[PDB]
Amino acid sequence: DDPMIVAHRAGTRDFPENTVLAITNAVAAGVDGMWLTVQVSSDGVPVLYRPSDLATLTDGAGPVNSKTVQQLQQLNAGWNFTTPGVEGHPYRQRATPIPTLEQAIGATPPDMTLFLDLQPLVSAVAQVLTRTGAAGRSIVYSTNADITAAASRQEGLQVAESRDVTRQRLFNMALNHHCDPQPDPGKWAGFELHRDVTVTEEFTLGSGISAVNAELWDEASVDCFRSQSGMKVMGFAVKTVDDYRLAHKIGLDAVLVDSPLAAQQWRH
Amino acid sequence: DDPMIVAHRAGTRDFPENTVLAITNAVAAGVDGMWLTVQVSSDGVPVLYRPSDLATLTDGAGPVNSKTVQQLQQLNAGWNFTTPGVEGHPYRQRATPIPTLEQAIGATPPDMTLFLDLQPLVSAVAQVLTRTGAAGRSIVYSTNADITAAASRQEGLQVAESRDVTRQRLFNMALNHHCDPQPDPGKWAGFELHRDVTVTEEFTLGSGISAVNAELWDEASVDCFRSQSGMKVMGFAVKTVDDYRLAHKIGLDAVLVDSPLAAQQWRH
Ligand SMILES: [Ca+2]
Ligand SMILES: [Ca+2]
Repeated sequence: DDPMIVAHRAGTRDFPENTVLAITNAVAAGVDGMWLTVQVSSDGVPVLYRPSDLATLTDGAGPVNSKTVQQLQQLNAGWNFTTPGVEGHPYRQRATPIPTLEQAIGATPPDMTLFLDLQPLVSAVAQVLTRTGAAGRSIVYSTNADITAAASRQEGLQVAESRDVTRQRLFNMALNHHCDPQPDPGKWAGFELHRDVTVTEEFTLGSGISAVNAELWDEASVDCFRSQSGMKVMGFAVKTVDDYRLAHKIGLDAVLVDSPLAAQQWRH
Repeated sequence: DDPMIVAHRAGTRDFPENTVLAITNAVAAGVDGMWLTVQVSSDGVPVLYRPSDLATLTDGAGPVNSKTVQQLQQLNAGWNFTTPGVEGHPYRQRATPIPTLEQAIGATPPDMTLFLDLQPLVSAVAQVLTRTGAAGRSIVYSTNADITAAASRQEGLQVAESRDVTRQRLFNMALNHHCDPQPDPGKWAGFELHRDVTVTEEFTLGSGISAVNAELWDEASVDCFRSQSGMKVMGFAVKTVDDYRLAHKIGLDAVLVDSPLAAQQWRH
Protein backbone atom coordinates (compact mmCIF):
# COMPACT_ATOMS: atom_id res chain seq x y z
CA ASP A 1 0.00 0.00 0.00
CA ASP A 2 0.94 3.68 0.11
CA PRO A 3 2.74 5.49 2.95
CA MET A 4 0.57 7.83 5.00
CA ILE A 5 0.87 11.44 3.84
CA VAL A 6 1.60 13.58 6.91
CA ALA A 7 1.40 17.38 6.58
CA HIS A 8 4.60 18.87 8.02
CA ARG A 9 3.67 21.84 10.24
CA ALA A 10 0.24 21.52 8.60
CA GLY A 11 1.85 21.87 5.17
CA THR A 12 4.34 24.73 5.41
CA ARG A 13 4.85 25.13 1.63
CA ASP A 14 1.15 25.56 0.77
CA PHE A 15 -0.18 27.87 3.53
CA PRO A 16 1.20 29.60 6.67
CA GLU A 17 2.60 26.80 8.79
CA ASN A 18 0.91 25.81 12.05
CA THR A 19 -2.31 27.77 11.38
CA VAL A 20 -5.94 26.64 11.24
CA LEU A 21 -6.08 27.80 7.60
CA ALA A 22 -3.22 25.43 6.79
CA ILE A 23 -4.74 22.56 8.81
CA THR A 24 -8.12 22.90 7.10
CA ASN A 25 -6.53 23.01 3.65
CA ALA A 26 -4.32 20.01 4.46
CA VAL A 27 -7.37 17.93 5.45
CA ALA A 28 -9.05 19.00 2.20
CA ALA A 29 -5.92 17.85 0.30
CA GLY A 30 -6.41 14.31 1.61
CA VAL A 31 -3.59 13.97 4.14
CA ASP A 32 -3.57 10.98 6.51
CA GLY A 33 -1.83 12.69 9.42
CA MET A 34 -1.17 16.16 10.81
CA TRP A 35 2.24 17.19 12.20
CA LEU A 36 2.05 20.30 14.41
CA THR A 37 4.69 22.16 16.44
CA VAL A 38 3.58 23.00 20.00
CA GLN A 39 4.78 25.62 22.51
CA VAL A 40 3.09 27.05 25.62
CA SER A 41 1.94 30.58 26.45
CA SER A 42 3.03 32.39 29.61
CA ASP A 43 -0.38 31.49 31.08
CA GLY A 44 -0.13 27.79 30.31
CA VAL A 45 -2.11 27.32 27.09
CA PRO A 46 -0.46 25.17 24.39
CA VAL A 47 -0.33 27.00 21.04
CA LEU A 48 1.07 26.07 17.61
CA TYR A 49 4.39 27.76 16.82
CA ARG A 50 7.71 26.34 15.57
CA PRO A 51 10.46 29.02 15.73
CA SER A 52 12.13 30.05 18.96
CA ASP A 53 11.11 33.71 18.43
CA LEU A 54 7.76 35.16 17.39
CA ALA A 55 9.49 37.55 14.97
CA THR A 56 10.33 34.74 12.55
CA LEU A 57 6.72 34.27 11.40
CA THR A 58 4.60 36.97 13.09
CA ASP A 59 4.30 40.71 13.63
CA GLY A 60 5.37 40.26 17.27
CA ALA A 61 8.72 39.61 18.94
CA GLY A 62 9.99 37.45 21.78
CA PRO A 63 9.62 33.84 22.93
CA VAL A 64 6.19 32.22 22.94
CA ASN A 65 6.21 31.97 26.74
CA SER A 66 6.74 35.74 27.03
CA LYS A 67 3.10 36.35 26.01
CA THR A 68 -0.31 35.28 27.26
CA VAL A 69 -2.54 33.24 24.96
CA GLN A 70 -4.75 36.31 24.45
CA GLN A 71 -1.70 38.23 23.21
CA LEU A 72 -0.49 35.35 21.01
CA GLN A 73 -3.87 34.94 19.32
CA GLN A 74 -3.69 38.58 18.20
CA LEU A 75 -0.46 37.92 16.26
CA ASN A 76 -0.61 37.20 12.52
CA ALA A 77 1.37 33.98 11.89
CA GLY A 78 1.10 34.62 8.14
CA TRP A 79 3.14 37.82 8.42
CA ASN A 80 6.18 36.49 6.51
CA PHE A 81 4.62 33.77 4.34
CA THR A 82 5.52 34.02 0.67
CA THR A 83 4.25 32.14 -2.40
CA PRO A 84 7.07 31.35 -4.86
CA GLY A 85 7.31 33.60 -7.90
CA VAL A 86 4.63 35.82 -6.36
CA GLU A 87 5.76 39.08 -4.78
CA GLY A 88 4.63 40.36 -1.41
CA HIS A 89 3.17 38.76 1.70
CA PRO A 90 -0.40 37.74 0.84
CA TYR A 91 -1.45 37.03 4.44
CA ARG A 92 -0.46 40.41 5.89
CA GLN A 93 -3.88 41.56 4.69
CA ARG A 94 -5.71 38.27 5.49
CA ALA A 95 -4.34 37.30 8.89
CA THR A 96 -3.82 33.68 9.90
CA PRO A 97 -3.44 33.97 13.70
CA ILE A 98 -1.55 31.71 16.07
CA PRO A 99 -4.05 28.98 17.08
CA THR A 100 -4.26 27.09 20.33
CA LEU A 101 -3.55 23.36 20.26
CA GLU A 102 -7.18 22.90 21.32
CA GLN A 103 -8.40 24.86 18.28
CA ALA A 104 -6.07 22.84 16.04
CA ILE A 105 -7.42 19.55 17.41
CA GLY A 106 -10.96 20.75 16.71
CA ALA A 107 -9.99 21.63 13.12
CA THR A 108 -9.09 18.01 12.39
CA PRO A 109 -11.47 15.09 11.78
CA PRO A 110 -11.88 12.37 14.42
CA ASP A 111 -9.90 9.78 12.46
CA MET A 112 -6.79 11.88 11.98
CA THR A 113 -3.54 11.04 13.69
CA LEU A 114 -1.77 14.08 15.15
CA PHE A 115 2.00 14.19 15.57
CA LEU A 116 2.82 16.88 18.13
CA ASP A 117 6.42 18.07 18.01
CA LEU A 118 7.36 19.53 21.40
CA GLN A 119 7.95 21.80 31.96
CA PRO A 120 5.31 23.14 31.92
CA LEU A 121 4.81 22.43 28.19
CA VAL A 122 4.52 18.65 28.61
CA SER A 123 1.95 18.84 31.42
CA ALA A 124 -0.03 21.55 29.62
CA VAL A 125 -0.16 19.42 26.48
CA ALA A 126 -1.18 16.32 28.45
CA GLN A 127 -4.03 18.27 30.05
CA VAL A 128 -5.40 19.45 26.69
CA LEU A 129 -5.13 15.95 25.21
CA THR A 130 -6.92 14.48 28.25
CA ARG A 131 -9.75 17.02 28.35
CA THR A 132 -10.37 16.94 24.58
CA GLY A 133 -10.13 13.15 24.38
CA ALA A 134 -7.52 13.42 21.63
CA ALA A 135 -4.78 11.54 23.51
CA GLY A 136 -5.77 8.34 21.70
CA ARG A 137 -5.01 9.81 18.27
CA SER A 138 -1.96 11.93 19.18
CA ILE A 139 1.75 10.99 19.11
CA VAL A 140 4.22 13.17 21.03
CA TYR A 141 7.55 13.70 19.25
CA SER A 142 10.76 15.51 20.19
CA THR A 143 14.37 15.57 19.06
CA ASN A 144 15.22 15.96 22.79
CA ALA A 145 15.41 12.83 24.94
CA ASP A 146 14.48 14.80 28.07
CA ILE A 147 11.17 15.84 26.50
CA THR A 148 10.44 12.26 25.37
CA ALA A 149 11.10 10.98 28.90
CA ALA A 150 8.90 13.66 30.50
CA ALA A 151 6.08 12.88 28.05
CA SER A 152 6.30 9.18 28.97
CA ARG A 153 5.73 10.10 32.63
CA GLN A 154 2.31 11.61 31.75
CA GLU A 155 -0.59 9.17 32.10
CA GLY A 156 -2.28 8.31 28.82
CA LEU A 157 0.18 9.99 26.44
CA GLN A 158 1.39 8.11 23.38
CA VAL A 159 5.06 8.94 22.81
CA ALA A 160 7.33 8.36 19.83
CA GLU A 161 10.64 6.60 20.30
CA SER A 162 13.35 9.04 21.37
CA ARG A 163 15.47 10.38 18.53
CA ASP A 164 18.63 9.20 20.32
CA VAL A 165 17.44 5.58 20.15
CA THR A 166 16.10 5.78 16.59
CA ARG A 167 19.37 7.34 15.39
CA GLN A 168 21.47 4.71 17.19
CA ARG A 169 19.52 1.85 15.62
CA LEU A 170 19.70 3.39 12.13
CA PHE A 171 23.44 4.01 12.35
CA ASN A 172 24.13 0.54 13.76
CA MET A 173 22.24 -0.94 10.82
CA ALA A 174 24.02 1.26 8.27
CA LEU A 175 27.52 0.85 9.68
CA ASN A 176 27.64 -2.67 11.19
CA HIS A 177 24.37 -4.39 10.10
CA HIS A 178 23.15 -5.09 13.65
CA CYS A 179 19.56 -4.40 14.73
CA ASP A 180 20.68 -2.86 18.02
CA PRO A 181 19.11 -1.73 20.25
CA GLN A 182 16.12 -4.02 19.83
CA PRO A 183 12.89 -2.50 18.47
CA ASP A 184 10.63 -0.80 20.98
CA PRO A 185 7.25 -2.49 20.44
CA GLY A 186 4.41 -0.43 19.04
CA LYS A 187 6.30 2.87 18.87
CA TRP A 188 6.54 5.43 16.10
CA ALA A 189 10.04 6.35 14.96
CA GLY A 190 11.12 8.88 12.35
CA PHE A 191 14.19 10.24 10.60
CA GLU A 192 15.13 12.21 7.49
CA LEU A 193 15.66 10.33 4.23
CA HIS A 194 18.87 12.36 3.79
CA ARG A 195 20.77 13.78 6.76
CA ASP A 196 24.05 15.67 6.99
CA VAL A 197 26.18 14.24 9.81
CA THR A 198 29.79 14.38 10.91
CA VAL A 199 31.76 11.22 11.66
CA THR A 200 34.70 11.50 14.07
CA GLU A 201 37.44 8.97 14.84
CA GLU A 202 40.00 9.51 17.62
CA PHE A 203 43.77 8.95 17.40
CA THR A 204 46.52 8.91 20.01
CA LEU A 205 46.90 12.64 19.36
CA GLY A 206 44.13 14.41 17.48
CA SER A 207 41.20 13.12 15.51
CA GLY A 208 39.82 12.70 12.02
CA ILE A 209 36.49 14.10 10.87
CA SER A 210 34.36 13.46 7.77
CA ALA A 211 31.22 15.31 6.72
CA VAL A 212 28.82 12.77 5.18
CA ASN A 213 25.23 12.74 4.00
CA ALA A 214 23.48 9.67 5.45
CA GLU A 215 20.60 7.85 3.72
CA LEU A 216 19.52 5.58 6.57
CA TRP A 217 16.16 4.13 5.46
CA ASP A 218 16.40 1.05 3.23
CA GLU A 219 14.64 -2.32 3.09
CA ALA A 220 17.00 -3.76 5.71
CA SER A 221 16.64 -0.97 8.25
CA VAL A 222 12.85 -0.79 7.84
CA ASP A 223 12.66 -4.54 8.47
CA CYS A 224 14.89 -4.16 11.54
CA PHE A 225 12.50 -1.56 13.01
CA ARG A 226 9.24 -3.25 12.08
CA SER A 227 9.63 -7.04 12.05
CA GLN A 228 7.66 -8.68 14.88
CA SER A 229 7.56 -5.36 16.75
CA GLY A 230 4.59 -3.33 15.62
CA MET A 231 6.84 -0.28 15.21
CA LYS A 232 5.75 2.33 12.67
CA VAL A 233 8.37 4.36 10.77
CA MET A 234 8.15 7.80 9.18
CA GLY A 235 10.48 9.38 6.66
CA PHE A 236 11.13 13.05 7.42
CA ALA A 237 11.83 15.75 4.81
CA VAL A 238 10.19 13.90 1.91
CA LYS A 239 10.32 16.52 -0.87
CA THR A 240 10.79 14.98 -4.33
CA VAL A 241 8.95 12.29 -6.23
CA ASP A 242 12.20 10.33 -5.93
CA ASP A 243 11.92 10.58 -2.14
CA TYR A 244 8.34 9.34 -2.34
CA ARG A 245 9.31 6.43 -4.61
CA LEU A 246 12.02 5.34 -2.18
CA ALA A 247 9.63 5.52 0.81
CA HIS A 248 7.00 3.55 -1.11
CA LYS A 249 9.44 0.88 -2.32
CA ILE A 250 10.83 0.24 1.17
CA GLY A 251 7.45 0.37 2.89
CA LEU A 252 7.71 3.37 5.21
CA ASP A 253 4.47 3.74 7.15
CA ALA A 254 4.42 7.50 6.59
CA VAL A 255 6.13 10.39 4.81
CA LEU A 256 6.38 13.93 6.22
CA VAL A 257 5.67 16.46 3.44
CA ASP A 258 5.81 20.26 3.23
CA SER A 259 3.26 20.35 0.38
CA PRO A 260 0.11 18.24 0.75
CA LEU A 261 -0.93 19.67 -2.63
CA ALA A 262 2.18 18.30 -4.35
CA ALA A 263 1.78 15.00 -2.48
CA GLN A 264 -1.74 14.58 -3.91
CA GLN A 265 -0.08 14.03 -7.30
CA TRP A 266 1.87 11.07 -5.92
CA ARG A 267 -1.36 9.12 -5.36
CA HIS A 268 -2.81 9.41 -8.89
CA ASP B 1 43.95 -15.65 -4.06
CA ASP B 2 44.96 -14.81 -0.50
CA PRO B 3 45.45 -11.32 0.97
CA MET B 4 49.05 -10.32 1.61
CA ILE B 5 50.06 -10.91 5.24
CA VAL B 6 51.64 -7.67 6.52
CA ALA B 7 53.45 -7.75 9.88
CA HIS B 8 52.13 -4.85 11.99
CA ARG B 9 55.11 -3.08 13.63
CA ALA B 10 57.08 -6.16 12.50
CA GLY B 11 54.66 -8.40 14.41
CA THR B 12 54.10 -6.78 17.80
CA ARG B 13 52.44 -9.83 19.43
CA ASP B 14 55.27 -12.28 18.65
CA PHE B 15 58.46 -10.28 19.39
CA PRO B 16 59.35 -6.73 20.53
CA GLU B 17 57.73 -4.44 17.99
CA ASN B 18 59.86 -2.45 15.55
CA THR B 19 63.10 -4.38 16.25
CA VAL B 20 65.41 -6.30 13.91
CA LEU B 21 64.69 -9.46 15.92
CA ALA B 22 60.98 -9.04 15.15
CA ILE B 23 61.62 -8.21 11.47
CA THR B 24 63.83 -11.27 10.98
CA ASN B 25 61.31 -13.55 12.66
CA ALA B 26 58.44 -12.06 10.63
CA VAL B 27 60.28 -12.79 7.36
CA ALA B 28 60.88 -16.35 8.59
CA ALA B 29 57.13 -16.65 9.31
CA GLY B 30 56.37 -16.02 5.64
CA VAL B 31 54.91 -12.51 5.69
CA ASP B 32 54.40 -10.67 2.39
CA GLY B 33 54.91 -7.14 3.72
CA MET B 34 56.53 -5.33 6.63
CA TRP B 35 54.82 -2.42 8.43
CA LEU B 36 57.26 -0.30 10.46
CA THR B 37 56.80 2.88 12.52
CA VAL B 38 59.43 5.56 11.82
CA GLN B 39 60.65 8.55 13.86
CA VAL B 40 63.85 10.61 13.59
CA SER B 41 66.73 11.10 16.03
CA SER B 42 67.90 14.55 17.13
CA ASP B 43 70.76 14.17 14.61
CA GLY B 44 68.54 13.30 11.67
CA VAL B 45 68.68 9.50 11.43
CA PRO B 46 65.33 7.72 10.94
CA VAL B 47 64.82 4.98 13.55
CA LEU B 48 61.96 2.55 14.25
CA TYR B 49 59.80 3.54 17.23
CA ARG B 50 56.02 3.87 17.59
CA PRO B 51 55.13 5.52 20.95
CA SER B 52 55.50 9.23 21.56
CA ASP B 53 57.83 8.61 24.54
CA LEU B 54 60.79 6.25 24.85
CA ALA B 55 59.61 5.13 28.30
CA THR B 56 56.70 3.15 26.84
CA LEU B 57 58.92 0.41 25.39
CA THR B 58 62.53 1.14 26.47
CA ASP B 59 64.72 1.78 29.50
CA GLY B 60 65.03 5.45 28.47
CA ALA B 61 62.69 8.43 28.68
CA GLY B 62 61.74 11.35 26.46
CA PRO B 63 60.78 11.87 22.81
CA VAL B 64 62.77 10.15 20.07
CA ASN B 65 64.08 13.48 18.78
CA SER B 66 65.53 14.30 22.21
CA LYS B 67 68.33 11.75 21.66
CA THR B 68 71.03 11.16 19.07
CA VAL B 69 70.99 7.93 17.09
CA GLN B 70 73.99 6.71 19.09
CA GLN B 71 71.98 7.21 22.30
CA LEU B 72 68.84 5.59 20.86
CA GLN B 73 70.70 2.48 19.69
CA GLN B 74 71.83 1.90 23.28
CA LEU B 75 68.21 1.64 24.48
CA ASN B 76 66.58 -1.78 24.86
CA ALA B 77 63.25 -1.68 22.96
CA GLY B 78 62.34 -5.05 24.49
CA TRP B 79 62.31 -3.59 28.00
CA ASN B 80 58.55 -3.96 28.53
CA PHE B 81 57.70 -6.82 26.17
CA THR B 82 55.70 -9.61 27.78
CA THR B 83 54.67 -13.07 26.52
CA PRO B 84 51.12 -13.98 27.60
CA GLY B 85 50.82 -16.35 30.54
CA VAL B 86 54.58 -16.06 31.03
CA GLU B 87 55.81 -13.87 33.88
CA GLY B 88 58.58 -11.33 33.61
CA HIS B 89 60.19 -9.41 30.77
CA PRO B 90 62.23 -11.92 28.75
CA TYR B 91 64.10 -9.30 26.70
CA ARG B 92 65.44 -7.28 29.64
CA GLN B 93 68.26 -9.84 29.70
CA ARG B 94 68.48 -10.27 25.88
CA ALA B 95 68.22 -6.71 24.58
CA THR B 96 66.50 -5.88 21.29
CA PRO B 97 67.78 -2.34 20.60
CA ILE B 98 66.10 0.44 18.66
CA PRO B 99 67.21 -0.07 15.02
CA THR B 100 67.73 2.53 12.34
CA LEU B 101 65.39 2.49 9.36
CA GLU B 102 68.47 1.68 7.27
CA GLN B 103 69.21 -1.40 9.40
CA ALA B 104 65.55 -2.45 9.15
CA ILE B 105 65.62 -2.15 5.35
CA GLY B 106 68.74 -4.32 5.26
CA ALA B 107 67.02 -6.96 7.43
CA THR B 108 64.33 -7.48 4.79
CA PRO B 109 64.63 -9.38 1.50
CA PRO B 110 64.69 -7.47 -1.81
CA ASP B 111 61.15 -8.49 -2.77
CA MET B 112 59.47 -7.28 0.39
CA THR B 113 57.14 -4.33 0.40
CA LEU B 114 57.69 -1.97 3.33
CA PHE B 115 54.89 0.18 4.74
CA LEU B 116 56.47 3.04 6.67
CA ASP B 117 54.10 4.72 9.13
CA LEU B 118 55.32 8.26 9.80
CA GLN B 119 59.92 18.03 9.00
CA PRO B 120 62.64 16.87 9.19
CA LEU B 121 61.29 13.29 9.44
CA VAL B 122 59.91 13.21 5.88
CA SER B 123 63.12 14.50 4.28
CA ALA B 124 65.29 12.22 6.42
CA VAL B 125 63.19 9.21 5.40
CA ALA B 126 63.31 10.21 1.72
CA GLN B 127 67.11 10.45 1.89
CA VAL B 128 67.47 6.95 3.37
CA LEU B 129 65.07 5.48 0.82
CA THR B 130 66.96 7.19 -2.02
CA ARG B 131 70.44 6.17 -0.89
CA THR B 132 69.47 2.56 -0.11
CA GLY B 133 67.43 2.18 -3.31
CA ALA B 134 64.43 1.00 -1.29
CA ALA B 135 62.08 3.77 -2.44
CA GLY B 136 60.69 1.44 -5.12
CA ARG B 137 59.46 -1.09 -2.55
CA SER B 138 58.37 1.31 0.21
CA ILE B 139 54.94 2.91 0.81
CA VAL B 140 54.72 5.94 3.11
CA TYR B 141 51.63 5.97 5.35
CA SER B 142 50.27 8.45 7.90
CA THR B 143 46.99 9.15 9.64
CA ASN B 144 47.90 12.86 9.24
CA ALA B 145 47.10 14.57 5.94
CA ASP B 146 49.96 17.06 6.43
CA ILE B 147 52.49 14.22 6.54
CA THR B 148 50.97 12.59 3.44
CA ALA B 149 51.19 15.90 1.55
CA ALA B 150 54.80 16.49 2.61
CA ALA B 151 55.76 12.96 1.56
CA SER B 152 54.20 13.56 -1.87
CA ARG B 153 56.48 16.59 -2.33
CA GLN B 154 59.58 14.34 -2.05
CA GLU B 155 60.88 13.09 -5.39
CA GLY B 156 60.58 9.34 -5.86
CA LEU B 157 58.51 8.54 -2.76
CA GLN B 158 55.50 6.25 -3.08
CA VAL B 159 52.74 7.54 -0.79
CA ALA B 160 49.53 5.93 0.41
CA GLU B 161 46.24 7.74 -0.02
CA SER B 162 45.62 10.15 2.85
CA ARG B 163 43.48 8.76 5.64
CA ASP B 164 41.08 11.71 5.29
CA VAL B 165 40.28 10.70 1.70
CA THR B 166 40.08 6.96 2.39
CA ARG B 167 37.75 7.56 5.35
CA GLN B 168 35.53 9.91 3.32
CA ARG B 169 35.15 7.37 0.51
CA LEU B 170 34.41 4.52 2.93
CA PHE B 171 31.80 6.51 4.83
CA ASN B 172 30.16 7.78 1.64
CA MET B 173 29.86 4.19 0.46
CA ALA B 174 28.49 2.96 3.80
CA LEU B 175 26.04 5.81 4.36
CA ASN B 176 24.88 6.88 0.88
CA HIS B 177 26.27 4.25 -1.56
CA HIS B 178 28.26 6.75 -3.66
CA CYS B 179 31.86 6.08 -4.72
CA ASP B 180 32.94 9.63 -3.88
CA PRO B 181 35.56 10.96 -4.12
CA GLN B 182 36.72 8.99 -7.15
CA PRO B 183 39.49 6.41 -6.66
CA ASP B 184 43.05 7.71 -6.73
CA PRO B 185 44.75 5.51 -9.34
CA GLY B 186 47.44 3.12 -8.21
CA LYS B 187 47.42 4.15 -4.54
CA TRP B 188 47.37 2.03 -1.41
CA ALA B 189 44.57 2.74 1.06
CA GLY B 190 43.90 1.16 4.44
CA PHE B 191 41.43 1.18 7.30
CA GLU B 192 40.42 -0.96 10.28
CA LEU B 193 37.88 -3.74 9.76
CA HIS B 194 36.10 -2.45 12.89
CA ARG B 195 36.37 1.17 14.01
CA ASP B 196 34.72 3.06 16.85
CA VAL B 197 33.42 6.42 15.60
CA THR B 198 31.02 9.09 16.77
CA VAL B 199 28.26 10.41 14.53
CA THR B 200 26.95 13.92 15.20
CA GLU B 201 23.88 15.67 13.80
CA GLU B 202 23.14 19.35 14.44
CA PHE B 203 19.79 20.88 15.44
CA THR B 204 18.56 24.46 15.71
CA LEU B 205 19.76 24.38 19.32
CA GLY B 206 22.08 21.58 20.36
CA SER B 207 23.07 18.36 18.68
CA GLY B 208 22.65 14.61 18.79
CA ILE B 209 25.53 12.16 19.08
CA SER B 210 25.76 8.39 18.60
CA ALA B 211 28.73 6.15 19.33
CA VAL B 212 28.87 3.46 16.63
CA ASN B 213 31.28 0.74 15.58
CA ALA B 214 31.79 0.94 11.80
CA GLU B 215 32.58 -2.08 9.60
CA LEU B 216 33.46 -0.28 6.38
CA TRP B 217 35.05 -2.94 4.14
CA ASP B 218 32.57 -5.06 2.16
CA GLU B 219 32.35 -6.28 -1.43
CA ALA B 220 30.78 -2.99 -2.55
CA SER B 221 33.34 -0.69 -0.96
CA VAL B 222 36.30 -2.81 -2.12
CA ASP B 223 34.93 -2.66 -5.67
CA CYS B 224 34.49 1.11 -5.37
CA PHE B 225 38.17 1.51 -4.41
CA ARG B 226 39.63 -0.98 -6.87
CA SER B 227 37.54 -1.14 -10.05
CA GLN B 228 39.42 0.29 -13.05
CA SER B 229 41.76 2.17 -10.70
CA GLY B 230 44.65 -0.05 -9.71
CA MET B 231 44.12 0.91 -6.06
CA LYS B 232 45.25 -1.62 -3.45
CA VAL B 233 43.39 -1.90 -0.13
CA MET B 234 44.57 -3.11 3.27
CA GLY B 235 42.49 -4.11 6.27
CA PHE B 236 43.98 -2.82 9.52
CA ALA B 237 43.69 -4.56 12.91
CA VAL B 238 43.03 -8.04 11.49
CA LYS B 239 43.10 -10.20 14.64
CA THR B 240 40.69 -13.15 14.46
CA VAL B 241 40.18 -15.91 11.93
CA ASP B 242 36.79 -14.29 11.35
CA ASP B 243 38.56 -11.07 10.39
CA TYR B 244 40.77 -13.03 7.99
CA ARG B 245 37.77 -14.82 6.45
CA LEU B 246 36.02 -11.50 5.82
CA ALA B 247 39.14 -9.98 4.22
CA HIS B 248 39.60 -13.06 2.04
CA LYS B 249 35.94 -13.20 0.96
CA ILE B 250 35.85 -9.54 -0.08
CA GLY B 251 39.27 -9.59 -1.74
CA LEU B 252 41.34 -7.18 0.34
CA ASP B 253 44.84 -6.96 -1.12
CA ALA B 254 46.43 -7.15 2.33
CA VAL B 255 45.74 -7.68 6.03
CA LEU B 256 47.73 -6.03 8.83
CA VAL B 257 48.42 -8.58 11.59
CA ASP B 258 50.00 -8.39 15.05
CA SER B 259 51.00 -12.08 14.97
CA PRO B 260 52.67 -13.40 11.82
CA LEU B 261 52.89 -16.74 13.65
CA ALA B 262 49.11 -16.92 14.11
CA ALA B 263 48.60 -15.74 10.52
CA GLN B 264 50.66 -18.68 9.22
CA GLN B 265 47.80 -20.93 10.35
CA TRP B 266 45.38 -19.05 8.08
CA ARG B 267 47.26 -20.23 4.98
CA HIS B 268 47.22 -23.99 5.69
CA1 LIG C 1 -6.01 7.72 11.66
CA1 LIG D 1 56.78 -7.56 -2.88
